[PDB]
Amino acid sequence: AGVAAWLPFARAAAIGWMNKRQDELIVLNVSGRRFQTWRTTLERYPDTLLGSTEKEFFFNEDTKEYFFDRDPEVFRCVLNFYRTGKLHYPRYECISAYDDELAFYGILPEIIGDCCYEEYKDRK
Amino acid sequence: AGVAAWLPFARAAAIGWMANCPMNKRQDELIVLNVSGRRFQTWRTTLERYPDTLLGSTEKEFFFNEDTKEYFFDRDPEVFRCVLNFYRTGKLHYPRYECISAYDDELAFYGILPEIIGDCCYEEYKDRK
Amino acid sequence: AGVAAWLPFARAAAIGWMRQDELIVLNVSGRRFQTWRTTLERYPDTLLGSTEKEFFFNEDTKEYFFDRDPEVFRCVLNFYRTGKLHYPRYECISAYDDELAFYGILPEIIGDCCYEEYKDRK
Amino acid sequence: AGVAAWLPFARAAAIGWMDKNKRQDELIVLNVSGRRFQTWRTTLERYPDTLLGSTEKEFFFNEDTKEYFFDRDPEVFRCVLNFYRTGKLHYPRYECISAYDDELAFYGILPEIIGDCCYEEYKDRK
Amino acid sequence: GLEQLEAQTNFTKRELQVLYRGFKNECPSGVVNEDTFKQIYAQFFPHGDASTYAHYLFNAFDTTQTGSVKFEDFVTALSILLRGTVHEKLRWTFNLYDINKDGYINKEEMMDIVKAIYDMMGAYTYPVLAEDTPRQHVDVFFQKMDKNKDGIVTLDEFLESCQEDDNIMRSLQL
Amino acid sequence: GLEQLEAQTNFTKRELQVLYRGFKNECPSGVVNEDTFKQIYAQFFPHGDASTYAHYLFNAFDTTQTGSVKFEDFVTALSILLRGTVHEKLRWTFNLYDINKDGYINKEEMMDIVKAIYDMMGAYTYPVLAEDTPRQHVDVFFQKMDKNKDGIVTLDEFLESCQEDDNIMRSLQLFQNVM
Amino acid sequence: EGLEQLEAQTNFTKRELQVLYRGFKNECPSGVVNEDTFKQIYAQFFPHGDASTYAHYLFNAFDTTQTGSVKFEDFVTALSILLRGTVHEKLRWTFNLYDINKDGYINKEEMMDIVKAIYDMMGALAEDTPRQHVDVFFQKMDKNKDGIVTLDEFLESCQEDDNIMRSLQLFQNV
Amino acid sequence: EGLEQLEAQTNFTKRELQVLYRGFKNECPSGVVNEDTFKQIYAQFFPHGDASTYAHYLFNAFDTTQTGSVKFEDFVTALSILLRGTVHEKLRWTFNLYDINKDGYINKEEMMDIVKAIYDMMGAYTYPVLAEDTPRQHVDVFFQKMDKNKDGIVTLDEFLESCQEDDNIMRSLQLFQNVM
Ligand SMILES: [Ca+2]
Ligand SMILES: [Ca+2]
Ligand SMILES: [Ca+2]
Ligand SMILES: [Ca+2]
Ligand SMILES: [Ca+2]
Ligand SMILES: [Ca+2]
Ligand SMILES: [Ca+2]
Ligand SMILES: [Ca+2]
Ligand code: NA
Ligand code: NA
Ligand code: NA
Ligand code: NA
Ligand SMILES: [Zn+2]
Ligand SMILES: [Zn+2]
Ligand SMILES: [Zn+2]
Ligand SMILES: [Zn+2]
Repeated sequence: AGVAAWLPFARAAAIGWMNKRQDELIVLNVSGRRFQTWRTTLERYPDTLLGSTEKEFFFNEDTKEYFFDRDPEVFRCVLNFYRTGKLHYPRYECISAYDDELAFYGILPEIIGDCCYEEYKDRK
Repeated sequence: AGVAAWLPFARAAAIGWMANCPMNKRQDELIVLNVSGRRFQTWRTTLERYPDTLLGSTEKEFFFNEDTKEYFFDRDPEVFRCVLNFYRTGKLHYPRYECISAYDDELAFYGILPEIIGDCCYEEYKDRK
Repeated sequence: AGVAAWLPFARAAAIGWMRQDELIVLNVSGRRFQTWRTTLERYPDTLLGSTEKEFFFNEDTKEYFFDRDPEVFRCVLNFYRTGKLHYPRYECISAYDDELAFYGILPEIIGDCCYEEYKDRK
Repeated sequence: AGVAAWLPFARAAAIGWMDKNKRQDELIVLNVSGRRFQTWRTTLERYPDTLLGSTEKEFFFNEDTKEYFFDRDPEVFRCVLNFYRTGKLHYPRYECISAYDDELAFYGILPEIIGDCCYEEYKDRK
Repeated sequence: GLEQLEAQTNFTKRELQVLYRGFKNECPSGVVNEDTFKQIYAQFFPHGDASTYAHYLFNAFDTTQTGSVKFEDFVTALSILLRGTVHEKLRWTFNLYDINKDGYINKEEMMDIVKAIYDMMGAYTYPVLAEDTPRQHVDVFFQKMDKNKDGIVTLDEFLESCQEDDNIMRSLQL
Repeated sequence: GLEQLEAQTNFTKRELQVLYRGFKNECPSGVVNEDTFKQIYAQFFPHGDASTYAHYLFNAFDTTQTGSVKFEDFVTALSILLRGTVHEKLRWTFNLYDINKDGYINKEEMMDIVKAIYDMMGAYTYPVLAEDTPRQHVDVFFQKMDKNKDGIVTLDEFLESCQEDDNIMRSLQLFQNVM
Repeated sequence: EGLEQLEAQTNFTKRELQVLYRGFKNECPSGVVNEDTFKQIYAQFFPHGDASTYAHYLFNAFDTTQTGSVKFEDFVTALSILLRGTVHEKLRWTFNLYDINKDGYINKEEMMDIVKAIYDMMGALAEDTPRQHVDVFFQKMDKNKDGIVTLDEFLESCQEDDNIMRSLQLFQNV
Repeated sequence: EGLEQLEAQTNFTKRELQVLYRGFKNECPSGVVNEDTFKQIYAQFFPHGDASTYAHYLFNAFDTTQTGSVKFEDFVTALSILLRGTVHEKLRWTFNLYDINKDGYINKEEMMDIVKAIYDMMGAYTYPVLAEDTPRQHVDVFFQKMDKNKDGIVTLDEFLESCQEDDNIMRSLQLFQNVM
């Protein structure tokens, strides 16, 4: 996302041989809980529901926000996966409860990091 | 809820013959469920899915606030997640952290029967009740 | 609270011989909790149930504000709701005793369901 | 923070031998991925030289929304804020170790300022 | 349903809600059987026993005869007792006293009621001051309610008898 | 893409959304294979079996022939069935009946369809062990659809045959509203 | 504790009293301050000093209610006096702190205790004698030289002092 | 890390500096960038290339404070120069990067290092990029068109005046970048 801002240090070392797109916070209404994140944060994994174009089907013209009638809790993880690279398994939620959800948002079962794919094994 | 939109593919295959049960409509609003503070939101239809349970039914009319223009429940907002989520996916899940008693109490209130719990959780609902 | 409304069925059987309610708003670190005033009145002589909470009322914001953890507060509010105080089988013991001491709730008014688990990890 | 208000009971016992006035208190609003956390400014000031306690947070203030916004996980943030509140930093005996170390590193809190209650469980699953 | 109840009882929607929230808390059940009924009075009085009265209160309802008492029964009952005509309020008491539902109150069953309340309320069925015997309490009732002296009190006997009573009428309105 | 679908079908953006939310729930997958197709009708009727019909419904699509049915197929299908011209709605039904895709419907494959729907609904459930056999039902169809009596019903035969039918026609127009 | 009483019966506004209460409620959630909390509440006051002994003198400078422990209301009156009260009141308050055994008399014996107790709290930076500090006090406070300083002697003595009067008036916001 | 200083002492607005800080704070929460982070921060830059060696040259192009590690304030001045500074400033900045051993002189020896270090960062072999232009026949074009008097040594003034003469190396430099 903000790695773009490091490239000019590269471009600098070429010299001698060899607007932008302003950012918004977008508002993800989830059964009530109003989640907020930087547009870029979502763009990080395009070709997954939020990262992609698909979410346009959940945008409300009036409320001026994306709304999903899904569980707000699991959505924490999904969002947090866009944030740190890692998708974590909440060692409390039911396996089935949260696979269902991963299948919806377009995230694959075991992009789960090493910390949690351990516990994702021992109770699935 | 959105299964209604698949029935015309069935109704299509009748044309040319045809008892039967492959027969404007009504609206759709999001309704607002205020629960101790946490303002839950869901599609009206989502609730209508299991009528004869508190929210699914007419009973909830007793919890509607004319002014605030919302349903308000002075219950625990957490367990309410499961109750709402049961209307959403078919499955009622047992949160493997909450106290059994804490959440039966609540199921009894909203009109949901103890073990409509799916196979995933009626396992854990057993081993600590 | 609403038991008063059952009494006339008693007073009825004597015959022949012998002001309103608000929801109050509990701002907790941000999370705006809401409950019926009566709900709190149920255990007076505990912070919320009592007069003490007047010290946490904000004239402007027009609400009670507590710079405490919003999570544990769930249980405390829920104790006013159903009679039972539950121990969240995830939170740290110390984390939540600290809080019980603040709101004026005694360590083991905990129901039989949870005073089991409150034992085995304290 | 409010220990200053006990110092005159000391100063009183001297009698017989032996920003000057420009800071009020505000609640500040910490927007975290949505969940709007609220705390007393002083509460944060309690550990300066950690992101919120310090000047660093100025980089996360929004002029318009008039609040600090963090695109971090709102849940772990509870602990981080709660650490400023009671002295103690607790390990939520449910969250993933990694998930929450990552977060501690961001906010400038050291791994084991964890109290005795939780540095027990922080051991047995790290 | 709420707007029916508004129409078919003396309560406003506002009122009916508070009543419902009252009810829904005394049993989440939604259906009150006798056991809930009993323990709902366990509070009513500190160290007294309202077990036996609960029973009489219970089959004072079951007017629908559907095994248990639903909320709608509860609010009509209350609508009568708090707002109804004197006649209605009085007939309601009469049906409570007439345990076996036959429109006749006899010494036999009035004793039951008075004992059943004494038990609830905690009072002795044998005090220092003798005038308090609930035998000596049914007696005052009948000798000042049973008009002809046939030892049997009918609804009309009970109705007309209470209208004559200047206080068991003010007791019955404000 | 949403604003294409709005242009290239009879639905408004609003409607398409509802439809998408409908679809995305019946399979998060986004791709409907036959198995999802089958169990998506498991609900349709209580104790009936729509297994065999699911198959006919499935390769009534695969019009793209990409192994599976994507949402855009599903919404065109519906745009035709709920909003399209009589001709369009009719041609759609014809293609469903013409199992082996050759523009001809024969007694052989009409039997399949009728049995496949009977199965879905439940001839023996609690009505009575077949109202009429699927046989005496194909026969009424052909004897009142196959114009010249060559035992083979073509699209034009089926089209012109249904326009003549006052009621098959009203059933086909009555304005459905997704929403 | 009740807030609008305190507002009336002390020199603080509701606003102020709240800040004070939130101050108090954090130094002990308890709500009740015993001597041990009292001691450790000064553990911070100074880095590596010991206010253990002073805590004790501070404690039974309260217990004015004599209810075993010091409630918040005591704490705010104390402060209302110390930050806002009349010179007389602020002075009388100090006198009561110095008069350890509550008899209205301060003698060399107990003044030494106080000074040592504060020196301990502070740096147990220093050259001023311990004894040679009570002496300066008495020789410039005990008017007639009977070695005993009374309230009136202490009062009139401080009013004369053209800086111990500025020590007292100058300073108060909560 | 004071924000309103940075606003004054760089070419960025408070708004921009914030975006930059959030950028930085994410590529290392650390707050302090050592060479290893530096390296793996470019691991992304290109798919299957190796920017290991270039990371090193980039690193001790900073350490201008010489405090062992590079703090954010260094990072933003650098950027302030590279995206907003004068041609001279931008140019001097590049020169210091090329002058590996800090002596104000660039020789064939160390220019080779740089060009190899960048080629590595991309694909002068990385299967498909299959490059052919040597790292040698590239330094040579540089010197033969930068080292004015042909003494095989290029100085700052030689490099400055040489690039101003170059119409294209000039409008590249200036084209207004956008940190936002
Ligand atoms: Ca009878
Ligand atoms: Ca009679
Ligand atoms: Ca054919
Ligand atoms: Ca033919
Ligand atoms: Ca003395
Ligand atoms: Ca004297
Ligand atoms: Ca050199
Ligand atoms: Ca040269
Ligand atoms: Na009415
Ligand atoms: Na259209
Ligand atoms: Na005052
Ligand atoms: Na500037
Ligand atoms: Zn993890
Ligand atoms: Zn489950
Ligand atoms: Zn429990
Ligand atoms: Zn802990």
